[PDB]
Amino acid sequence: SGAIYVGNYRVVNRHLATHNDWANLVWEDSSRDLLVSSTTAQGCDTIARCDCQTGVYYCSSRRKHYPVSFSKPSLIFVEASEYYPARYQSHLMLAVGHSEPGDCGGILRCQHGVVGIVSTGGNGLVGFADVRDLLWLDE
Ligand SMILES: COc1ccccc1CN1C[C@@H](C(N)=O)CCC1=O
Ligand SMILES: [Zn+2]
Repeated sequence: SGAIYVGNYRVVNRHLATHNDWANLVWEDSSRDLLVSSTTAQGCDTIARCDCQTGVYYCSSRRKHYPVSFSKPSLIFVEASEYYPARYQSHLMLAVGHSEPGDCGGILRCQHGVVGIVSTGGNGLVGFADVRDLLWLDE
C-alpha cells in the first residue's frame, strides 16, 4: 500500500483505489496502473521533474529503503495477476530488487523528489509507475 499526496491530489496504484478514490476521480489510466483522486486536505510531497535513473525506494516486505538504478519509463510486458490480464504496461521503470504484491505504493525518490510508486515485481526485479510526466499534479 501507499500513496503520493501533492496539492489537492492523491496518487495511488489503480488496482488499489478505494470507493472514495473512484467517487472523487480526477484521472485514471489502466495501462499505467495509476489513479488520481481529489483531497480536501493539502498535501506537501514534492514531484521530481528530471530524467534521473538512480534513486531510493521503500520496500514494505523488508521494512527497508534500497538504493537502485532504474530504466527510463517505457512499455514493458507484465504477466497476468488477479487485477489485470497479461499486457504491456506503459510508463514503467525497472530495477534489480525485491518486490512483492503488497509492496505496491512504496515511493521511489531521487534528489529532486518523488519519481514514482512500486507497481510490478517478481524474478528479482521491481517496477515503478512513473509520475514525473504528470505536470498538472503541481497546479
Ligand atoms: C509477483 O507479482 C508482483 C510482485 C510485485 C508487485 C506486483 C506484482 C504483480 N501485480 C502486478 C500489478 C500490475 N501493475 O500489473 C497488479 C497487481 C499485482 O499483484
Ligand atoms: Zn531526479
